[PDB]
Amino acid sequence: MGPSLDFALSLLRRNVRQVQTDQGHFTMLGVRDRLAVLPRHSQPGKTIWIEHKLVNILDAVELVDEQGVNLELTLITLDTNEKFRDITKFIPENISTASDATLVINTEHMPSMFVPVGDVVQYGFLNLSGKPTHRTMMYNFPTKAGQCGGVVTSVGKVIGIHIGGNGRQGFCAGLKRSYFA
Ligand SMILES: */C(=C/C(=O)OCC)[C@H](C[C@@H]1CCNC1=O)NC(=O)[C@@H](C)Cc1ccccc1
Repeated sequence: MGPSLDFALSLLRRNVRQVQTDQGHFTMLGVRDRLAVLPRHSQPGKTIWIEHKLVNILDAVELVDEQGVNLELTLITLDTNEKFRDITKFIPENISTASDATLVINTEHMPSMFVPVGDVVQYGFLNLSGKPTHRTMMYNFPTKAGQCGGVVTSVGKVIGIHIGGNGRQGFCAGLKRSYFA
């Protein structure tokens, strides 16, 4: 098995979890220690279902920029026995484009699902169901419902979290490493 497949599968085994909130099914990325990230619209409450069990949420932080604009990312600290494998080093320091990215989804309905979203470009502002959102990126791929929280990955880098699409294009919240400091 080659290195790209092996990386995406190992992300799936150790960091990308199938979860459920009252809003439905999502892919969650565990980043390090007990810190994970979800799309803001998943609205995690005081507990969240993670694969086979209900896990309490100790804290949730919705990220905004310096103008107070939504970034569509909620950081949660979980009451789990496990520390996540620390993947912060694979997250770039600044919001980075990529060529030939894969979107990795892991939901009860869409388990270990690989989507060839292609090139990922800077996009910036996005009006996401009435909600202004910054620091987004775009891929020319017709992503669909159920894929939010999916992890945008390319060559050992973890660059985005899927948040929406207009039927011909898909959009992610960009990741940067300082979010998980
Ligand atoms: C992912 C979330 C989802 O499916 O929730 C229930 C519908 C979707 C992904 C897009 C759907 C169509 N194509 C896509 O790739 N994202 C959303 O539905 C966004 C619009 C969720 C949302 C809702 C309210 C405020 C901000 C974002």
